[PDB]
Amino acid sequence: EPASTLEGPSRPVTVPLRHAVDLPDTDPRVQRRVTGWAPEQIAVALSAAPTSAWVSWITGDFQMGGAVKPLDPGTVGSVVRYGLAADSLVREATGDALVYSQLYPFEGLQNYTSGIIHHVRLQGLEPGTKYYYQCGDPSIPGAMSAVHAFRTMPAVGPRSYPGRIAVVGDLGLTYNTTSTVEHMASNQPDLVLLLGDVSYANLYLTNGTGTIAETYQPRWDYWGRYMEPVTSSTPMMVVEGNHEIEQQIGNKTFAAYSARFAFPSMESESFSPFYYSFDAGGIHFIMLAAYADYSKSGEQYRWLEKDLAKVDRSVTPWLVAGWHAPWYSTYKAHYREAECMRVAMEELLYSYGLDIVFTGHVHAYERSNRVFNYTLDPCGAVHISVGDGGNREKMATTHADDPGRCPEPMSTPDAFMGGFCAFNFTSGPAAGSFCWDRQPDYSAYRESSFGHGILEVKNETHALWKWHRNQDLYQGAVGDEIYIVREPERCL
Ligand SMILES: *[C@@H]1O[C@H](CO)[C@@H](O[C@@H]2O[C@H](CO)[C@@H](O[C@@H]3O[C@H](CO)[C@@H](O)[C@H](O)[C@@H]3O)[C@H](O)[C@H]2NC(C)=O)[C@H](O)[C@H]1NC(C)=O
Ligand SMILES: *[C@@H]1O[C@H](CO)[C@@H](O)[C@H](O)[C@H]1NC(C)=O
Ligand SMILES: *[C@@H]1O[C@H](CO)[C@@H](O)[C@H](O)[C@H]1NC(C)=O
Ligand SMILES: *[C@@H]1O[C@H](CO)[C@@H](O)[C@H](O)[C@H]1NC(C)=O
Ligand SMILES: *[C@@H]1O[C@H](CO)[C@@H](O)[C@H](O)[C@H]1NC(C)=O
Ligand SMILES: *[C@@H]1O[C@H](CO)[C@@H](O)[C@H](O)[C@H]1NC(C)=O
Ligand SMILES: *[C@@H]1O[C@H](CO)[C@@H](O)[C@H](O)[C@H]1NC(C)=O
Ligand SMILES: [Fe+3]
Repeated sequence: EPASTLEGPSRPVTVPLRHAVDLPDTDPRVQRRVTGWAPEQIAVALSAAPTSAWVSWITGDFQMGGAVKPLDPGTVGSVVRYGLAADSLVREATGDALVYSQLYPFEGLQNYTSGIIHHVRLQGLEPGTKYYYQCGDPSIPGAMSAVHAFRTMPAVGPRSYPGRIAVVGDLGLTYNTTSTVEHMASNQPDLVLLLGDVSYANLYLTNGTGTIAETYQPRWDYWGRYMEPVTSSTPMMVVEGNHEIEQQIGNKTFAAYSARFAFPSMESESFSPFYYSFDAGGIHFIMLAAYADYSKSGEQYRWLEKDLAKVDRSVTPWLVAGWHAPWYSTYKAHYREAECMRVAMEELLYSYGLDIVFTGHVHAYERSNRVFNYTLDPCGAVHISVGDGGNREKMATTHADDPGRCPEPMSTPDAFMGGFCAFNFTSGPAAGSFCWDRQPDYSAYRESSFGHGILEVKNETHALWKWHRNQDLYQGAVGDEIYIVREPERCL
């Protein structure tokens, strides 16, 4: 039987230390495998409730370089035919289409515009049920997809859970990414959470050379094409990271992220692609924005207060959050970088009994002991960071507590969001300092390996967490495993 959080924190563990190569545009998996207006990059996303889901896809090739001419999204329809059997696609839904462009008004830089992106919401679905579907435009010969299938989340209730939820972040599109995704797919998750930093298109110049701020947007299309075997069969929920900012003409940001994925923004009443909520069985998930105003006077905070007040913990016992930047990572990389977000939101989330937090951003794996306001606390959330999806940026290997590695405080805050909130500790072992001189006691486990996690919620009190390292391929391999046990009578 696996160990558990029920008997308190564990003594910290650091796994001793042991670039990825981006997939080339010659890889058949990233090339166009369809012609004309046939769908590609097909992806399923959850709605706010299990009884609805989104199907999205792109029709038409992108344009890169020269005098790009954005496509008219009204010229290709957005239709999904679906049903309970592969030969019985008797239900129909329609949606809307859009394009986005990536434009730079500087000599020598190249412009991009997308294929036509489609988003269709299916309503009136049975929970826990396999649906077969085709997408495309039935009025254009050859413009319908093959038949695909996905399974809706189980019905919302305290003993009803998806079997496995995969959690990844900072995938990029390297050969190590393919290892992460293959490991994940072999675990047959019912749901994928992607905690920001998707394609790493901004590691390229517009002319395709791999390193104002620039991107090579075709990496998004390569990513979407590579991921389609997963996303067309498995719902995937994405939240933005800093690599999605992709600032362009007129200060426009997040164009690719906001256009490409479906989010339950309207259904969960966030009306933002950057944060939203949804239920999957008895789990209420909140995806938060580390890169949209998170201050107590802002819209995201107001939405979050409203969202939390509606959660009934007898219906959804589990309250789980995801966002890009960790609050309790002990690596030097991005150490205390999101402190202002923690200071803004942590007390609100603690007051509502947040159970688990998943993040990315730090290119390594870390699991915290239960913690609130830098204090080990039996009612604090477990913070797990899985930004180790395999992108081409350097792995995080140095720890802030390593001798001589404590960063200068003023160098740590996120420059995009601004502010400084990371003051020296005033109590505990590290009182008077910015960092510890050994692994902090709120850090249970940290390892500089690529991998993915699987969450298996069992009932209203127990969830089994497993993290799998990419370099282990044998059956049943697991790097870190623990039962996360909640105590609602104690903490709520
Ligand atoms: C919610 O799910 C958890 C996890 O499945 C339940 O706890 C688990 O309950 C089973 C059955 O009582 C325990 O199995 C027993 O484990 C011992 C070894 O520890 C073994 O010798 C027995 O033959 C038997 O297999 C299991 O240990 C226990 N696991 C943990 C971490 O507590 C829990 O009871 C469920 N709660 C509700 C309200 O349903
Ligand atoms: C890219 O688009 C911007 C805005 O329309 C324009 O200023 C620029 O000239 C374009 N660059 C090229 C090579 O077409
Ligand atoms: C990334 O993949 C390469 C090639 O398979 C492998 O040699 C390397 O060890 C992987 N890197 C990590 C940190 O696992
Ligand atoms: C892309 O632009 C950079 C910076 O000017 C340049 O160094 C590089 O050689 C260019 N790559 C190509 C394929 O033109
Ligand atoms: C772009 O951002 C700067 C501030 O960073 C601002 O001065 C400027 O007015 C903005 N331009 C537009 C079109 O919003
Ligand atoms: C967190 O700890 C600091 C210093 O002890 C304290 O000033 C602050 O009020 C605490 N924040 C809470 C309880 O939300
Ligand atoms: C905070 O701690 C660092 C060492 O981590 C130290 O250099 C610095 O002087 C401290 N700042 C204050 C105001 O105490
Ligand atoms: Fe990041």
